[PDB]
Amino acid sequence: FRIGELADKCGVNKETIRYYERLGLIPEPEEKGYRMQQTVDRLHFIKRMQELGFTLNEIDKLLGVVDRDEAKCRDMYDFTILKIEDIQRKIEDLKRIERMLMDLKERCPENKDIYECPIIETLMK
Amino acid sequence: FRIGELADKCGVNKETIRYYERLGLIPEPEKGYRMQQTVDRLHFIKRMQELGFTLNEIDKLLGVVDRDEAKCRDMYDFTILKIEDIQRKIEDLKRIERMLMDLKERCPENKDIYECPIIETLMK
Ligand SMILES: [Hg+2]
Ligand SMILES: [Hg+2]
Repeated sequence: FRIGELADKCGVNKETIRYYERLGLIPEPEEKGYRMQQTVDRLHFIKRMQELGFTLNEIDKLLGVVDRDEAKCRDMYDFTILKIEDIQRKIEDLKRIERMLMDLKERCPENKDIYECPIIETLMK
Repeated sequence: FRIGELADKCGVNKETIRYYERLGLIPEPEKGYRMQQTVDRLHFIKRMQELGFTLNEIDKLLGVVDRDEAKCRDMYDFTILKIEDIQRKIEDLKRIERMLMDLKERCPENKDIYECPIIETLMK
């Protein structure tokens, strides 16, 4: 149904890497070529998974599994849980950085109009 | 004094972009290629990036701190800004996490099936 300049209606710029990577299907040759609906859907799915924090690699694996299995709902459920747990790990890492920044900033004296900043000194060593 | 890929003892591969972008200094010797206060500054830049400052942020920051009398005050302020930036990111991540929790709540008790409500929801 669509031509790829169209179908970039999924909010993706004209993307050969996706089918180059097997994620997206190959288009079919119409009046010669060249057109891509279930691909529209697969591309929505992929775009949103990426907005949900799945890497392209993860999406590659996931799609292989769901495509080849009988219980697709179960697969997808499982991967979504693994994703929740991944996001939680990222969150914790950011919290660890926040805490570091906090300790750094708490190093500063009452009078901060000085050349010597314990933050800079600390990060310099 | 130090040299070259020895300055890559800061854990950064040989980096022209920094000096091109004016972040780092650089000298002529016998004719090295020398570069010590640069060692400190490059440590500083590296660790700021490990703490979530972007290159652009570091660019600005270094401009301000290099030109000001109260450097500590500046660095303190910028650090507060960074903490708050990190906090926004954390909250964005919590929104995504909850989105995923809701998605997974859509799936039926018996999941051995072709139809997945998660996939269907993300498709529309
Ligand atoms: Hg499901
Ligand atoms: Hg300070």
